[PDB]
Amino acid sequence: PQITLWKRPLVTIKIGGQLKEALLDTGADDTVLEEMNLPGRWKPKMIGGIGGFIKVRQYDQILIEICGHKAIGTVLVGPTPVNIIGRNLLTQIGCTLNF
Amino acid sequence: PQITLWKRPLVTIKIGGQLKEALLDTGADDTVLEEMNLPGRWKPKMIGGIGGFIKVRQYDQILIEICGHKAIGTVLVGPTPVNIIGRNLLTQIGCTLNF
Ligand SMILES: CC[C@H](C)CN(C[C@@H](O)[C@H](Cc1ccccc1)NC(=O)O[C@H]1CO[C@H]2OCC[C@H]21)S(=O)(=O)c1ccc2ncsc2c1
Repeated sequence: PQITLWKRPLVTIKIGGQLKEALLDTGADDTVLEEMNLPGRWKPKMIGGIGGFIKVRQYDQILIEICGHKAIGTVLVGPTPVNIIGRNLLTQIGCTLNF
Repeated sequence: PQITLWKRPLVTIKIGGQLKEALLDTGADDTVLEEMNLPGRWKPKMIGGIGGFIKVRQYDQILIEICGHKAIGTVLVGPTPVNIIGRNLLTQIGCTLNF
């Protein structure tokens, strides 16, 4: 599909067996999800943006389904105010910017 | 153009007569640029990101050219980690997400 940017580009995703709303975010290197209790091993990480840094948990090889398009990669979990789909998964679903 | 996302979507912009590099950021409502001198009046404002809120200078109706496309709108100037072009100007140049 084609998503205009009049409004936040929020879409439904499926991760860890849950449905959630997330931003398709070309400004995010990595994918960052709101606090959730995923199983498996993780590594601590810190990621920075406007206002400073937050501490997140890095999970690897996590399956996410974005508007029916499957993707698998690194997902960061932490106290973000919004679920963010970053470029590491946007490339996997064939997402491009066009103007 | 069609921009893929295996690399950061960095582009050259012209603002206040000066060339700068900026990130096309579909996850940003607003356009926030690093500290710089801009002509015209401004008002203090606050904006929040992943790490908290910062103080910015708000310049309204600023001319800004993004890869040869003209936009005129609000530009926030402050301690952002990177120059970001948000949806308020991405819409003006006709940018959409496609997958
Ligand atoms: C340094 C480049 C930008 C700031 C990076 N950000 C993604 C950006 O889309 C962010 C994503 C975001 C969106 C909403 C709340 C918090 C973060 N939006 C944002 O900060 O926008 C601000 C400016 O417009 C306003 O509207 C939204 C907030 C304001 S981010 O969320 O901090 C982010 C995401 C993944 C990531 N991986 C490594 S670093 C890193 C940083």
